[PDB]
Amino acid sequence: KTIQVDNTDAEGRLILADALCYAHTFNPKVIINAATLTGAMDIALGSGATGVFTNSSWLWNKLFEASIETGDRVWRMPLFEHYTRQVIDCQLADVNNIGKYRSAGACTAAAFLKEFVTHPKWAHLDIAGVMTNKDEVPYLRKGMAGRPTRTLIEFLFRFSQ
Amino acid sequence: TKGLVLGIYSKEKEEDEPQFTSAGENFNKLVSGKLREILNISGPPLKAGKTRTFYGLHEDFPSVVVVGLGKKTAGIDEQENWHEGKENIRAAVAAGCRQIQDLEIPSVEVDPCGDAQAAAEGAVLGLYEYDDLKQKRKVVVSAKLHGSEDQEAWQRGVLFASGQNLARRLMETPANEMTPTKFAEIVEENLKSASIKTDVFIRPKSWIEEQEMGSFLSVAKGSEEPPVFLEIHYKGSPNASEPPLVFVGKGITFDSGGISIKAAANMDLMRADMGGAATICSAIVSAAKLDLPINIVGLAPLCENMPSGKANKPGDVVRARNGKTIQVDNTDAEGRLILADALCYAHTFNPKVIINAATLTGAMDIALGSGATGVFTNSSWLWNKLFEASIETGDRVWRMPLFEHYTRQVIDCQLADVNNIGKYRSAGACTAAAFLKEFVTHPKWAHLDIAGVMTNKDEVPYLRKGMAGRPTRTLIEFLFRFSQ
Amino acid sequence: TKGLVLGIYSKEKEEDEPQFTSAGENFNKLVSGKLREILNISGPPLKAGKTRTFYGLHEDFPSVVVVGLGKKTAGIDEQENWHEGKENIRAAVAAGCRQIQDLEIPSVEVDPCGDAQAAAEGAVLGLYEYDDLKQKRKVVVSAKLHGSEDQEAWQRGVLFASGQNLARRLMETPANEMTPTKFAEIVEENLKSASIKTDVFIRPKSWIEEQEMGSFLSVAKGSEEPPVFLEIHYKGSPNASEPPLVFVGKGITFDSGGISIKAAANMDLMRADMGGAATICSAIVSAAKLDLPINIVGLAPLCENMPSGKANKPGDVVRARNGKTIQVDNTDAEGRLILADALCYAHTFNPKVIINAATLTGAMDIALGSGATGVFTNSSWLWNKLFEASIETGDRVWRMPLFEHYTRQVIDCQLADVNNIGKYRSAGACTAAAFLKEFVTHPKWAHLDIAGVMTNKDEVPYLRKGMAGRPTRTLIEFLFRFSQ
Ligand SMILES: CC(C)C[C@H](N)P(=O)(O)O
Ligand SMILES: CC(C)C[C@H](N)P(=O)(O)O
Ligand SMILES: CC(C)C[C@H](N)P(=O)(O)O
Ligand SMILES: [Zn+2]
Ligand SMILES: [Zn+2]
Ligand SMILES: [Zn+2]
Ligand SMILES: [Zn+2]
Ligand SMILES: [Zn+2]
Ligand SMILES: [Zn+2]
Ligand SMILES: [Zn+2]
Ligand SMILES: [Zn+2]
Repeated sequence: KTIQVDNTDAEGRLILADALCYAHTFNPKVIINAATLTGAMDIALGSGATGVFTNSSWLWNKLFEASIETGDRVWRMPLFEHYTRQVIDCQLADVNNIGKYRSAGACTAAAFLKEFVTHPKWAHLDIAGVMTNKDEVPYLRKGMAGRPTRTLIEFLFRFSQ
Repeated sequence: TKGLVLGIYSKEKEEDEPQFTSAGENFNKLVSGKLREILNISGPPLKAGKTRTFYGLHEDFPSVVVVGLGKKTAGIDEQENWHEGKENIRAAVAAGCRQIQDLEIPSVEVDPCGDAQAAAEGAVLGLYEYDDLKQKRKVVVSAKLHGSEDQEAWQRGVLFASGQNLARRLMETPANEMTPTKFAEIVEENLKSASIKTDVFIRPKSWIEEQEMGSFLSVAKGSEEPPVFLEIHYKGSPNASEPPLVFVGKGITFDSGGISIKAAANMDLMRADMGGAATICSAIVSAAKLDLPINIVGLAPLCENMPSGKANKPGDVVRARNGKTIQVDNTDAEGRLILADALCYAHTFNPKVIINAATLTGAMDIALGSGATGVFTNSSWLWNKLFEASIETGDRVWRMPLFEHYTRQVIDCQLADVNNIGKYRSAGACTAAAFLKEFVTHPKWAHLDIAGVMTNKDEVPYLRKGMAGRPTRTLIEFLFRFSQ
Repeated sequence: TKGLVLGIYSKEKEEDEPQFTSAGENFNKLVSGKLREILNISGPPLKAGKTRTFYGLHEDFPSVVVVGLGKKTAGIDEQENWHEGKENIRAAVAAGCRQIQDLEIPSVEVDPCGDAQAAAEGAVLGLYEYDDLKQKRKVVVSAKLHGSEDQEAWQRGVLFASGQNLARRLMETPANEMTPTKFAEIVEENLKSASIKTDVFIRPKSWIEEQEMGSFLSVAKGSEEPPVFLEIHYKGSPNASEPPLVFVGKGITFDSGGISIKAAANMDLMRADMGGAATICSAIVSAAKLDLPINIVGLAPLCENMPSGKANKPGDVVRARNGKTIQVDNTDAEGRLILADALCYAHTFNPKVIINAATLTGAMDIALGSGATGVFTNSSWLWNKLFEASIETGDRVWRMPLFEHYTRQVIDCQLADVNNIGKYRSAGACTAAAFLKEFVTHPKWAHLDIAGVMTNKDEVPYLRKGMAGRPTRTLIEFLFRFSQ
């Protein structure tokens, strides 16, 4: 697939396109990616929760249940064709790396990633809003947060049982 | 002359050719196979939402527009959270009616396409245009059901669509015409027309003052346009004492930002900052037309937000109806100021549910755009009812978080009990919702931030470019199901 | 499937019905009047630029698209400075061809509409689309003249339009593919395919250094992409010694602004900052194809403008080929820097005229937008020839002033002979032209600032959204007339 690089700063989705493609070669049970992808996600939910875009409600529920236990929360965001339409509308190539509008930046970014995924159980975690901590999470000093590492570990533990 | 809109589905694997609807096949037979013949000659098959026009097939229908309906059995799409078949019908019929109008034909008969309500919604929503102030206008088209079998369903669709179009008219009209007073008067005439079991109170400034609505008053004083507090009642329950459902809508007729003035680019769209009031009032009008067996109260504080020698000043502290003080750090975060007072007043009715709608934050647009209305609620039962209703209407809703995490950022206030803007710039829609919550104690409250669905370019196929009137039908559907 | 495009004029006061073209009435006669009957049944008359489709009228043409041509006797419009009849034809034919393509029909015959060249231009320019890098593409349409009477005129239109389309291709192609070297190679192959009486020299950086083109070199050094100086010769005159006409074009394959970096919004359009080179080179290729009896030389300095550890720094002083020093106050005013050296080199050919084209200033866009190319010239004779040619092609030009008033603002310089930006923002296109003039001593020089006509949205009806390739046809027409 060809990609029109209209904005060089929308680079995360460019490197993820190739990694997601390579992920399919392992014939995996699930594919879960995490990225400090968009400033839009921060404007959307801030540090309250990691945004999760997934084509599997079963997968959403497992991540959600794990977050309840860890306290490092997740919140579902939409994967709609409405957003896909705005990234495949492209002057020169198959897909554009930025949407035709500023609205729903995190959603159009997720739609871009989806054009590189055919797996039935895929989840994209936009962690841009939980990159840092000031005083929101009481038990983390000011600085980089490392979220939602514990939620991923809990998900893996439960899955293995 | 009269035009005709007919549907055809996408061909199924086992089928030899794409199948017309019952009405399409009947017409084909009426014209001795000429419709099928000409469609075949015209080339490639018609896909969902596409159209093709054939002339002179029958003396009574000089122009026949065939529209693609997609897969006949398309039902609820688990990935899109909507009934796909209904959405396909709405889009296809709208496209077909637009073609007939471009041909300057004044009357059109429409194929029910297996779902007359959806067909009517596509026709009535699709043809709508606010052109009262223009000298050059498109031909006025009168759309009617082709056949008579599904008339009740067709009429229901016309009703739902008309409710949304009233919201669109109110939102689109320029603010120098659509003042707080004018808005109230239009809602009044429509509600009384809908049912005699109604009461309308166009409350003046003196009443607003007696009610101690200091937060709402602070926003209104900057402008010379008189503010009003619109209160409407629909007494549909058999039991007069049955607790009502209360709806609240943000009614800023024009938002310039006040002293914390807005940038010039596209500020004209702020004439629709009263969209919250438009959608809830229109939903109530429609509920009354439907004669729903429930009691409902609508509340809409209305005023302009303008800069002047007596306008709100950053840092000013105002007192809400409940006695809680608010530090107005930014005069352009005025929606939450007027809603604080309306939400307090909503509790006096001892309601079953409280639902408010508002074009509250630009942050909501950045978050979800026009894909869905953001819903903040302390009740998962309420969320599910709104969600289920949205699947039927196609006018989607998506849940947003109501966490103390966000409350902490608005109660951290230098001078007062609560600050009208958060301590940080992140999660603007969430902190705005947290602010509203500080004025709510009810167990079943939902806040709808409709800022991202205020307008349509071409995302929703069946709405022309302009104010959208979303999500009026979802509110009407919620009310209908609630009453059953 | 085979399609047919036919034209119809607007009805005159004393006519009973609007008149078809000769081809339209011939087809109507062939089908015993069925074309007129169905057009009448379909409703309102077709106005200029509008279309309507009729199916199954004849076995050889399952799809017939009728297009409105406007007033039949529409000639030169003194208010618009163009031949209106030709513009109406280009628009109508393009619209008709787009409909044929939407129907996925691979071949179409086109009514010459009283002016085969204009008809061909509308079809070829209208159907063009740069889609080499996409998996999903529209059906390739093969447009040909309907009938056998106006073959030469039709092919002339195909040739003129093809020249413009080559320019559009070069402009639209992403900069990572369309490098200085690639541009030079593509122009080389097209010119050689056009005529054997051609010579091409893709001059390397070593030659640029020998030529002491310090101003051009200063812009190129910031990027890793090698720069080249394209020099092309078309030897069309019967007399080998006849002085040539010289064309010069700005070839910035990508303009990031350099150290004086551009803002992000829409910076992708800067892949077309080599439009001046594209248009002048394409005009020469077309002149060669037509075998015009004249000698022509084309010059195009090509390079990228990028930021790096070795790029031009604001305040740096560079020396042009003619010995003049230039103070580079803004690295993003790079077009005038590369043109200074190319214009100097142009004088070595003892030319009859010197014409340069460049996407030079945003100021030109603020001035005239896409309405017309701005022309600065020291020769009224030259202005008039360009103006007259534009009336015929419809791709308009508009004169801009070459006054000492502007020169004064660029020679007022702290460190050098001339500053690359004016002392004020006012008249940006005029001060830019004044800068170029300091490198020209020729009596017949014209500078075309094409920045405003770089792209098309919907302004020129017969060009789809994208890079425009303007004013290629106006340059070709100028050359044709000059040769006669
Ligand atoms: C603020 C931050 C999360 C932005 C991303 N790094 P982007 O520039 O790739 O969108
Ligand atoms: C863009 C729009 C939704 C902004 C709100 N009217 P505010 O200025 O009150 O946040
Ligand atoms: C908008 C465009 C025409 C600007 C020129 N490339 P400049 O940056 O060289 O002025
Ligand atoms: Zn980035
Ligand atoms: Zn990044
Ligand atoms: Zn309005
Ligand atoms: Zn505001
Ligand atoms: Zn507002
Ligand atoms: Zn290019
Ligand atoms: Zn530049
Ligand atoms: Zn440039």
